[PDB]
Amino acid sequence: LTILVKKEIPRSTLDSFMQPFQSTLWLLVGLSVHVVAVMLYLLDRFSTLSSAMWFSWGVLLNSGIGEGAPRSFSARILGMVWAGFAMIIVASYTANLAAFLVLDRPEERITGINDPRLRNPSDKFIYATVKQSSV
Amino acid sequence: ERVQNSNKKEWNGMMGELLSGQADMIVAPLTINNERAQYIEFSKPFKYQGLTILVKKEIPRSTLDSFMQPFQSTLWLLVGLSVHVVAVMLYLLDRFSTLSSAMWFSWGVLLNSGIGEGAPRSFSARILGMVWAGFAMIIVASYTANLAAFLVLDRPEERITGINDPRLRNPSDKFIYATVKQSSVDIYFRRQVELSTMYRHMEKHNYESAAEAIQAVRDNKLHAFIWDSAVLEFEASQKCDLVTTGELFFRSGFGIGMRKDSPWKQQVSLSILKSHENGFMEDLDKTWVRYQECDSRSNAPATLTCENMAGVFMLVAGGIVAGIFLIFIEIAYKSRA
Amino acid sequence: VGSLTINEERSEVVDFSVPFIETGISVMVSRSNGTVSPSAFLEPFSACVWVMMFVMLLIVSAVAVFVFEYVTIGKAIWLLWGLVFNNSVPVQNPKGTTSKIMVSVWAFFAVIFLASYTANLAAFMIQEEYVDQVSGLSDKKFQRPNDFSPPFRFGTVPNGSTERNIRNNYAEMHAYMGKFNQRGVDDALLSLKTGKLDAFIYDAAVLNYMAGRDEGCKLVTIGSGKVFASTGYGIAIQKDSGWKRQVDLAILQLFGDGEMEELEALWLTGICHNEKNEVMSSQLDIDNMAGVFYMLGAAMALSLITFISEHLFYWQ
Amino acid sequence: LLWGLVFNNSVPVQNPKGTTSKIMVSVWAFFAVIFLASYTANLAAFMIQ
Repeated sequence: LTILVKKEIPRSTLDSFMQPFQSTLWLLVGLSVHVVAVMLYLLDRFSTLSSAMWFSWGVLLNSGIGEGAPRSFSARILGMVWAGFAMIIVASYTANLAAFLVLDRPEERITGINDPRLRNPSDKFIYATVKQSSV
Repeated sequence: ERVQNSNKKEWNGMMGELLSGQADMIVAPLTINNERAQYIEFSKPFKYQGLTILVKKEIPRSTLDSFMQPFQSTLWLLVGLSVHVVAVMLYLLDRFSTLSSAMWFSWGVLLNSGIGEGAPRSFSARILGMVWAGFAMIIVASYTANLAAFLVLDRPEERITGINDPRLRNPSDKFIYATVKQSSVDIYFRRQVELSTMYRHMEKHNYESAAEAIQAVRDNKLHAFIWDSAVLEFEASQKCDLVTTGELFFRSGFGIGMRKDSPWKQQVSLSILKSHENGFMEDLDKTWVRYQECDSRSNAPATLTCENMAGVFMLVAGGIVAGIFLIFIEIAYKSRA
Repeated sequence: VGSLTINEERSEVVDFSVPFIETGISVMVSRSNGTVSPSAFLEPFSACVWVMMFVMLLIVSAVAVFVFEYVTIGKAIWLLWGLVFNNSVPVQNPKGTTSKIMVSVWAFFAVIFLASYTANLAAFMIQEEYVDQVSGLSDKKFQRPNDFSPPFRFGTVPNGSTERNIRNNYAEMHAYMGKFNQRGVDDALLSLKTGKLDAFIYDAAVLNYMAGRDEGCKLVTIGSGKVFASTGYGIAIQKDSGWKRQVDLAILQLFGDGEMEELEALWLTGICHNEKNEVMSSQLDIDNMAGVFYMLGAAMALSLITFISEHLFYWQ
Repeated sequence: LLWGLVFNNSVPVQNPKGTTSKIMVSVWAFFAVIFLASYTANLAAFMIQ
């Protein structure tokens, strides 16, 4: 003897889909790319302006675009800590993919014949046990 | 104990003394039983606890130790030689339509390195280089995949299922239980005919000191000790490498017992309530209980020591003096060539 | 026989029995959670090995000095930084390099170390024992409710002994619940479901029972269900009754057999007891990078310090 | 070059002179970084299951 129930709806696939997580901190950290570009430009201003924006985009995107290290080594130090920042960005990206593809599902099963949803039945539970049967 | 001299059921130990009036009362983890209440006055239960089994903590599986290295006992140097193979066949593709550098360049495109060379002039060699790049990417994807293979999802399930385990219901030689002498659980198991499934084993391995039952688990002789949770969880949380089952085997409490007809109980039990009202019980907990000197049960398993990665750095140090000797050999080769 | 809290205010009037059920008072709240672990998630990656990288920054550079005996030392340090990292920028091309072999000796440590690092970050994402309850009622959520900017307003039974105990213990939280008190516990459950009530204080026995009986059990008690006030359930007895001793002996008989587990199994089951788990966290807005931004702006201060120190070095 | 842009490239490549296609690399928005990470994430899923 067994109980047949309906199969649960699957949770997620390529659907109305879990996008990149950045409803917040998306364009704001984009503007900080412009900020770190112009402050390093200021570090080169008193001791390569628009390209420095796109180069800072490339070092966000791990791209080889045009420019190199500035002549002030502190600007290169800030570029290295920016590179660590972009690497922890992509590490957190892989981490949030790992957040939502596994480990979770709605536990919506019965426990067996000793379930009090059948032992103390409510209106939200209907059982058939068809007529003239041995059960 | 029923004394065999003239059939005398006398309460053994100190309970017989306060039965004979050697003391007026007793403070203790006082187990409450039916046979005690027929002779002894009891107050309200001062403590609330339960029966639990203490066992030894399982050894942790892996950290930075004698460590899971790169998986390539096989296919390590052989695919290294195929780097030489794909280098020389592309060299042959450039031979009839950049030899030693092509080896090192093929090493770099294995290691995602920007070394020197570019694409060959034959586009089929560049096509083979692209499929080699897909090969190296599925190599590193499988590398991340095998890290994901062994750091999570698995642990040896070596726990009890509760009081209905047939390793205690049908006990074998590989399971030892203490159930220390002159304890209430002994009368409880004598009352259960279902615990006649061996109670005699429990009599054969009865102990005297509870600390000896602790030590024999630490000496791995005793497999399990049954005791109240109020002692077991506290000593497990203060002295590590010992864990409980967590399952409450029997609901119980600790009152205070006096002899019959001492009228102070009406103010005594209320004082137990009164010490409950200001949270003076919680003052006792703050002065004794909350100092938990061990980690949690959560093994989170996500922890890392970073001491044993220096074995890779020793390979870097051997490569340093190997590069020094190769510098000497190249100096001699410049002397020749 | 109802469900009476054993207390001093009734023992003076009526006689009690031995408590068959240990019970107690706690707070039921509906919680919404996630995986919120701040920027110290890298505490498994202890920095004592990180400086072990940094001396490997230097020593091979010394070997580069002999490669310079065949552009400078201070230029190659960010090359070696990107060699630790996933580099993309154009770099030096050394001429007489046997250090190109030392890149194969480096054997990319980004490829080893970063992959193992994000693997352990995946491990910590698997295993983050996140909590959101506020245990320890001496926290300002029951002391200074207007110090936050929701006005915290709690409710309870008005004709209940528990609120009499509360007016007997703390000083004023009953008056803090004077804004609203719920008669009818299902109304309190629905009010907490609709976010009207902030927290509901009641006896944790029926709270645990209804929490296990609820379908989506985000409505849980504080912590592991550890109460703050604890008592038992007794029986009202006519005073100076001779039978009640025999009754209490019979209670010890009912504790002697172990049938009360079966009598609890009449109702204990069906519970989603089952609670140290992790739910997915979409778009979870953690703002731990603000701490990383604090490291960033601190470095911006350091850069300014280098700029002024270089300016005084232009004065020297 | 576009193969390595799909891939994790390391080799020296062209440097276009009048490139607005350098902006099209930002339009590419590295698809290695998106696609390969999602790919090895699902390989981790298959290694789990």
